[PDB]
Amino acid sequence: KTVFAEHISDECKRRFYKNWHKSKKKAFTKYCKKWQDEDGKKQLEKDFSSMKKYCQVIRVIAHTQMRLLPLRQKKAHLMEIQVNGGTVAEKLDWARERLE
Amino acid sequence: VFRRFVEVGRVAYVSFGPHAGKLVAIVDVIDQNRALVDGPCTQVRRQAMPFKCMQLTDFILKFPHSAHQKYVRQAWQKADINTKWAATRWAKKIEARERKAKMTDFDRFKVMKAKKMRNRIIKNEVKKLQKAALLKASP
Amino acid sequence: KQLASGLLLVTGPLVLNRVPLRRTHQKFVIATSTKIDISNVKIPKHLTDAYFKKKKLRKPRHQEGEIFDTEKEKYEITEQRKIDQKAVDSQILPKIKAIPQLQGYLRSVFALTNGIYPHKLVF
Amino acid sequence: AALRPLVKPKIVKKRTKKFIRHQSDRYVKIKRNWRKPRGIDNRVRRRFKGQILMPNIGYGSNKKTKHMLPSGFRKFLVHNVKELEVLLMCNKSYCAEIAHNVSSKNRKAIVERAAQLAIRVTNPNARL
Amino acid sequence: SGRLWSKAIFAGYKRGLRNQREHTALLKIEGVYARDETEFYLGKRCAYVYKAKNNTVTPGGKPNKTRVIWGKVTRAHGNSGMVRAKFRSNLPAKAIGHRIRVMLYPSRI
Amino acid sequence: EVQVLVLDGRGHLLGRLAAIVAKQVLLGRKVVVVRCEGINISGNFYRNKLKYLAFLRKRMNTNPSRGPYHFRAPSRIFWRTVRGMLPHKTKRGQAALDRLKVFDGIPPPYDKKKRMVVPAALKVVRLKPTRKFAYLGRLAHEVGWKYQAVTATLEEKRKEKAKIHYRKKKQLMRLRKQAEKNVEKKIDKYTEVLKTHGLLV
RNA sequence: UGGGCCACUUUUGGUAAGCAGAACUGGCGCUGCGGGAUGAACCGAACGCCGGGUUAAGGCGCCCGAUGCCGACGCUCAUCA
RNA sequence: GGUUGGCCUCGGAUAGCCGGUCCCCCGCCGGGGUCCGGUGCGGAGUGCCCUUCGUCCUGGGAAACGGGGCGCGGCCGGAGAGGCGGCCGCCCCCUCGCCCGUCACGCACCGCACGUUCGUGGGGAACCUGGCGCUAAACCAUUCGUAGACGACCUGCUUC
Ligand SMILES: [Mg+2]
Ligand SMILES: [Mg+2]
Ligand SMILES: [Mg+2]
Ligand SMILES: [Mg+2]
Ligand SMILES: [Mg+2]
Ligand SMILES: [Mg+2]
Ligand SMILES: [Mg+2]
Ligand SMILES: [Mg+2]
Ligand SMILES: [Mg+2]
Ligand SMILES: [Mg+2]
Ligand SMILES: [Mg+2]
Ligand SMILES: [Mg+2]
Ligand SMILES: [Mg+2]
Ligand SMILES: [Mg+2]
Repeated sequence: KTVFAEHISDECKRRFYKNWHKSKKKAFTKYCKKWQDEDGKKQLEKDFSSMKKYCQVIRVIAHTQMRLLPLRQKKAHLMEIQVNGGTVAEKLDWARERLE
Repeated sequence: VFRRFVEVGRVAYVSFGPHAGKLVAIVDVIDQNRALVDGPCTQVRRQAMPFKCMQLTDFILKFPHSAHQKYVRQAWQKADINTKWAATRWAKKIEARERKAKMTDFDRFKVMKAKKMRNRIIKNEVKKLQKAALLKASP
Repeated sequence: KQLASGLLLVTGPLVLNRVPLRRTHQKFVIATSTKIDISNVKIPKHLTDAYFKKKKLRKPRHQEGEIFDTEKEKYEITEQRKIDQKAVDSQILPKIKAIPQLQGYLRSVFALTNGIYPHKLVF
Repeated sequence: AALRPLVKPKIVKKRTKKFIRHQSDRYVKIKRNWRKPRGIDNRVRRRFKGQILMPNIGYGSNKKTKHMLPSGFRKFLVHNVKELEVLLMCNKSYCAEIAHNVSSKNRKAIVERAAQLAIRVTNPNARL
Repeated sequence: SGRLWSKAIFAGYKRGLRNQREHTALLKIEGVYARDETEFYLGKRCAYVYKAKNNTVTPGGKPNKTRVIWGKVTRAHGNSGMVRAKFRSNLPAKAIGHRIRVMLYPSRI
Repeated sequence: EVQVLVLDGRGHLLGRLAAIVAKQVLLGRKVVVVRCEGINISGNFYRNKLKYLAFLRKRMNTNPSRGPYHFRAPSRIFWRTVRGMLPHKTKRGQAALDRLKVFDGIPPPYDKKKRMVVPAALKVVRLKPTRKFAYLGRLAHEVGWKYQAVTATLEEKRKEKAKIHYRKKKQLMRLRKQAEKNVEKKIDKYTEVLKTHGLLV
């Protein structure tokens, strides 16, 4: 299961599109609404507990910030980074508190 | 472990072969594979039969090895095997399998009706037993 | 009884399984080992093959068929046949009620399930 | 309806598919017409299994039903009314059929003559 | 209101190793696995029932897509069930491993 | 039989079970073989491992990418043995081959199903007791298989769930026995009818 | 037609040869079919087009028809069987 | 185009197995030792479970604590491919169905095949019909040079 944070940066959202100029940048727009409505949190809380109960290796999705680089590219780079060193329960909250 | 052995006087049940379903007393043993057998009261004349056909029972007759037909018979009649067996639960289960095969179409129908209702009563009671066992409120 | 043309004269006890006085072929039946002593029964004499032979109507004086014969599609159960059926069954029904659950057996149909096989069944 | 033959025996054909020439499929220069393969290494001539069959006398049809049309009759080519008259006294085992060159107006008279002579025509409607 | 036919299966034609005789077919009847058990079926009529695209006429019913190739059991084929049967026309090779019905028709029981 | 025939691969000889499965799959009869890591092979482990290592050496030298594909999971090893016993290069053989599904462990459409057993291919009846054999799970593990450890943990967890189910099945059987004792005066005439016809000794 | 070749046995030269040369019979050449996985010659058997039955030689785990016999008695473990 | 009831599961040993119980120990269920049975496996896959002609009078038995409602709502369990299974509250009916009897009826289609299921099957367009929802990208063209024979690939393109 994959869980994303609300308020995903625009440079991160640029990675999901092959043509930013012609798009209307709707990626993850219906997803972040579930972080705010009451139904969605119980969906996300249950999604975290199931990941805590059933998973063995968990990774965080991190992106770099183009706006601080001298390159012409504004499109961020995505990568899963494996979280090592602990029980799955205690590395799940470690990634939660570092979300966003 | 190893409750029943092949000895002189051991009664064996013949599973397959010309004398399938017959009882037989081991009179002697030859060459590790065959055995001199004799059913005098079960219509199996003295001959050699392999150990593969036999299935040993718990009955043992006390007569000397390679004794004659008359001595094996008198040992068979005294402490009669025909009544201890058949009225043993192995044999009466063999009988049950026999009458199940010869069950006719009408008998199969009457069995189905009784079995439908035999179960219906048992199913209902188990449901009563489970519910009457469910009221448990003890800390 | 068996008819003079080799066809078997069977009845379902029409009340039981809805099989009237009707011929059947010896070769397309199965003889179950269940019997009723129908000795001392009076099967009427006029129950021969000519009695049971199929009838026809078409076609009187009509050769080119453009107006269709919109009748006789209902084969009529003649009042005679109802009487012979009543006579036979009334003197065969009590003999069936005598042995237990023969009426229920006759009401049921034979079938093969995903278990039993015909070469193993005893009939 | 139509004129029935004198007798209608069951026509038995030992082979219905045509005998095609060896390698006629691989080429357009080789026609389907049968040619006996006189090749030293030919596998059809040697009669290997699974190869093209060679026609021989064993496939011959029964004397009784040979040349019979699929309806109890044997053909006879007629070109005018006079050739029709010769089939008057067979009338039950031979059927006339009109040659292709016979004109539309002439073959109308052949068809009318055969109808009153009880002669069966295999192509009674061929210019209309 | 019942199956009323024993379920066989089409295993292939009677054959050598490199020669196959399609005019007879070998059937595997369920529940029979010895030659002595095949005597019951040794004359029973068998059917290969299949569907197609065009409706065909149906005896005693309205036309539908169901077709049948009729046949019958001729004799036993080798030491373990395995009836061999003759059909009115040689069965298609597509039917190998598919259902063949054994009808309990002409009965000697 | 129209249902899927599910065979438990534990205790079975590789080529004797494949012999049964190949013929069964050619006559229709979708076959599922689970627990392919419990399949046995006769002869000591070392000589069976050598046999696979020799198979590993069979390889198209000009381009190994096209050569023989040495599948390492026991289920794929078993599938290839059956493959080598079907006419897999004809439409009939491929169609028969697609009727066979092979698994390592028991995935959970089949863990809740009864599993058949083929005595004519079982190790206990086909091998003399004083003979060495090899486990397919260990042979595959030492030849390249990577999921022997995880399958063991998943198999063990499946066995704890099965014990709970067998706990209850014995519970509802003990209840049904006490029930049959409870209701006897109203069942006796029905039990006898079933008794005289073979059922219920 | 007057290039032959092969097999059993006999046999000459040669270390030997799927070599060279003889004797007898059979075969291939000129010949398809069943078996030996494959094969000019080996084993069976020679051939019009078909249906039924039965065999030969050879087989009957699966490929692949047939042992899915409750086959019989032994022998054998091979880290190149 | 197939098919012509289901089986919803211990682990296993094989020179041994299976079931049941009284006392010990594991935060009123599990594990040990006694004891009792069965073992050519009968708590049996050579097995078990459903079983279909349908109704109307008409009694005796099983039940009455019940069933069926894609009727509603909730809860719990299942992750190895969970695509599933289970449990409570509400509302509709009736003592209907299950066994043995009484009673008669149904197209009884005049001997005949492909009958009987899964099944409201899968796939593709199309009409009508109501309710609830959403308003996007890809490629080209243009740029880039972290790339490049050409394709491909990495990039940018009205807002702070
Ligand atoms: Mg021709
Ligand atoms: Mg051509
Ligand atoms: Mg040549
Ligand atoms: Mg012209
Ligand atoms: Mg690798
Ligand atoms: Mg010359
Ligand atoms: Mg020479
Ligand atoms: Mg010659
Ligand atoms: Mg020859
Ligand atoms: Mg050959
Ligand atoms: Mg060879
Ligand atoms: Mg022949
Ligand atoms: Mg062979
Ligand atoms: Mg075979």
